[PDB]
Amino acid sequence: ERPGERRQAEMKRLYGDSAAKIQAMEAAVQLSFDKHC
Amino acid sequence: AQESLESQEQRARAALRERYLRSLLAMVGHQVSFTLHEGVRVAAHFGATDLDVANFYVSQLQTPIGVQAEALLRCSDIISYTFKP
Amino acid sequence: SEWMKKGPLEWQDYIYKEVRVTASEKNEYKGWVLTTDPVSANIVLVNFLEDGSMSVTGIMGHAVQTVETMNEGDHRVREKLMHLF
Repeated sequence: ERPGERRQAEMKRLYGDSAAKIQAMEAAVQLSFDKHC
Repeated sequence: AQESLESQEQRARAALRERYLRSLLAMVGHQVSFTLHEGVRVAAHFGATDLDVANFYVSQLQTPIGVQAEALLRCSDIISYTFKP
Repeated sequence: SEWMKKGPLEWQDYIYKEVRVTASEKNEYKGWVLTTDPVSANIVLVNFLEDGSMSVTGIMGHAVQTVETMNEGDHRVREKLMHLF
């Protein structure tokens, strides 16, 4: 089970070539939050 | 061979999302004011938002009744929010 | 509706325009479009205040009723929003 594959496909549908850039951004914003959320 | 319309849409989504995500990061370490239902105006210290749904995790939420040390303001509860970078 | 069914290139064309937004509970906003979150359709406006500072307001996409373009906005707007964060 690879529970994130559906999400990855949707991120590719939405963002195309930029999908990994946007994923990295969302990760980094999370970190900035999770630091002191 | 030209960039498709879909590829252009995807770049615009990514540009829009990047600008939005920067605006959320800009709220870290700031107060945020909210316009809620029934015309209620509150404000708090920003903590986080969810990145799927625009829920806000805040601290020292000031309401017309008192202060709540921690609060989750659900996206369905909010009409607008305002802050000063 | 209407705002929430726009596509990303349509949302993107509002960036740097001055708009009037009407929202739930007869809330009204005028400001310069910074971005639209493509996930939520949340609209993010920037206001240039009289004291020279800037505020940023997010309107929940589900609360938006109408968005009317008021002015097109010049290169100084672009520079201001560029140095916002």
